[PDB]
Amino acid sequence: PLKVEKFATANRGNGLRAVTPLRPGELLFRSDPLAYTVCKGSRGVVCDRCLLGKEKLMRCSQCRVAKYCSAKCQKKAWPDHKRECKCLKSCKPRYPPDSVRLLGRVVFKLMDGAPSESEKLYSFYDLESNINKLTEDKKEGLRQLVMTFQHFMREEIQDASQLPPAFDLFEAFAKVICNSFTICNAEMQEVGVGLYPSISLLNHSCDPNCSIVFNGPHLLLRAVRDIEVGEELTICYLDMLMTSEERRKQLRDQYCFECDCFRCQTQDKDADMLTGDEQVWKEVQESLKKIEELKAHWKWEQVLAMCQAIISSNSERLPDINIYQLKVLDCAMDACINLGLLEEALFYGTRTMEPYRIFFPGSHPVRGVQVMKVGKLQLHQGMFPQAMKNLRLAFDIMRVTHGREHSLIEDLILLLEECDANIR
Ligand SMILES: N[C@H]1CC[C@H](S(=O)(=O)N2[C@@H]3CC[C@H]2C[C@@H](NC(=O)c2cc(C4CC4)on2)C3)CC1
Ligand SMILES: C[S@@+](CC[C@H](N)C(=O)[O-])C[C@H]1O[C@@H](n2cnc3c(N)ncnc32)[C@H](O)[C@@H]1O
Ligand SMILES: [Zn+2]
Ligand SMILES: [Zn+2]
Ligand SMILES: [Zn+2]
Repeated sequence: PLKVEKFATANRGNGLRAVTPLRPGELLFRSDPLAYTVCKGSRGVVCDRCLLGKEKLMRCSQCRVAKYCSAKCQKKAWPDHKRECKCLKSCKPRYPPDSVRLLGRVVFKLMDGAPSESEKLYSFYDLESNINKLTEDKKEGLRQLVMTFQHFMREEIQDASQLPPAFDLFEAFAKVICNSFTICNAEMQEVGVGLYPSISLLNHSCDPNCSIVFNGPHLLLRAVRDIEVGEELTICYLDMLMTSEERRKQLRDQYCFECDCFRCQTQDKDADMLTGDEQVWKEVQESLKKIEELKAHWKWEQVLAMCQAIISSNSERLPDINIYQLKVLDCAMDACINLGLLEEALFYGTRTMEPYRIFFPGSHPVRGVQVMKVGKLQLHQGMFPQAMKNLRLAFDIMRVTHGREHSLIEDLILLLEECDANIR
C-alpha cells in the first residue's frame, strides 16, 4: 500500500505528503523513467540503456549513434530507440539538445507504449509548466527548442495526429525544464537525464526530509528524517555546494520560485563557503567552468592538470571548506581515481571529508558515496583500520540514503567483509 499521497499545498502547487509515520531509510516510492536519455557529455562513453561505463561500447548500426555495453542492452533498448533511430539517422550529422532527445522519447512512449508505472501518482499531462512565470528571454529559448524538435523529428512526426491529443510542444518543453532529473551514476557523475512524473510531485527544500538516489536509470525515493502523518515530503533539487545567492538564481531561472526556507532567510553557511581571498576564489570559480565541462566529457587527464595548477599553485591558495576549492579537490580525486593515481586520489579525497560532513548534514547520498570512495581507496592501499571506520560510516549513511534495494549497498557489504577479513 502507498505510504505517500498527492495533495494540494497552500502556496507551492501540488505536493506529496506522508499517509503513515516514516522513519529514516524507509522506501517511499520506486520508479523507472517515463523517458530518459544519456547526457551530452556521456554520449558514447556510457551505455545508452543501463548508463554504466565500459572500455568500449557497441554502436547501433541502424542509425549508428546510440551506443551500448552489451547485445542485451542494445536489444532491450530497441523499442524505445527505434523511432528516434529513424530520426537521429536523418539528423546525422547533427546532435540535438538533451531536452529535445528526451521529449522525443516522451512523445513515443505516450503514443506507442502502455500506460507507464512512472505516472501512477502524477502524469506528464499533470506536470507544472510555470508558463505564467516565464520571462520573455526564457520563452524565446523555448520557441527555439520547439523548432529544434520539429526539425529533429520531421521523419517520424509530421502532424498533430502523431502527437498526443491537444499536445503543445512549447508547454511540453516548459514542463521539461522544471521537471527533468539529472541521472547520476553510482560514483555521482552525471550520466543521463529523465522524467519521473510521480516523483515530480516532490517540492524543494534546501534542508529536505527525503532524498532520491539512482541505480542506473531506476530511481529510489527514501525518507532521510522522521516524518509525521500529513507532513510534506521534500527533496533538495540542487547541489549542496551553493551559496543562497546561487540557489536563488537557479530556483528563479529554472524553477520560477522564491525559496522561503530558513537556510535562505539566514544565508546559512554562506560565509564559511566563501572563506579565503576573494580574488583567488573568483579565479577558481571561473576556472571550474572549464574543469566541469572537461569532467562532463570524461577528459580526466585535462581535468587533473587544471586542478593541480590550483591545488598546488605557486600563488595564493584557498581553505578546503571554500566551496570552489572543494569542488576542485573532488574533481581532482575522481580524475586520479580514473587515472589510477590512487595515493594522490586519497590525498584529495581525505581533504574533502570534513567539509563534506559540514555541507551534507544528516544523511545525504553524496556524502555516503564520498566516504565510501575514501574508504575504498584506503582499503586498496592496505590502510585496513582507517578503511573499516570509513566503510562503516559510509554504511551508516547509505543504509538510509541507498538501502538494500540499491546494488551499491551490496558492493559496500562486500567491501566490509573484504576489509574485515584482512585485519579483524
Ligand atoms: N558533483 C555533484 C553534482 C550534484 C550531484 S547531486 O546528487 O547533489 N544532484 C542530483 C540531485 C541533486 C543535485 C542536482 C541534480 N538534481 C536534479 O536533477 C533534480 C531535479 C529535481 C526535481 C524535478 C525538479 O530534483 N532533483 C542531480 C552530486 C555530485
Ligand atoms: C517538480 S515540480 C514540483 C511539483 C509542483 N508543485 C506541481 O504542482 O506539480 C517543480 C515546481 O514546483 C514548485 N515548487 C517546488 N518547490 C517549491 C518551493 N519550495 N516553494 C515554491 N514552489 C515550489 C515550482 O513551481 C517548481 O517549478
Ligand atoms: Zn548496458
Ligand atoms: Zn539506432
Ligand atoms: Zn531555501
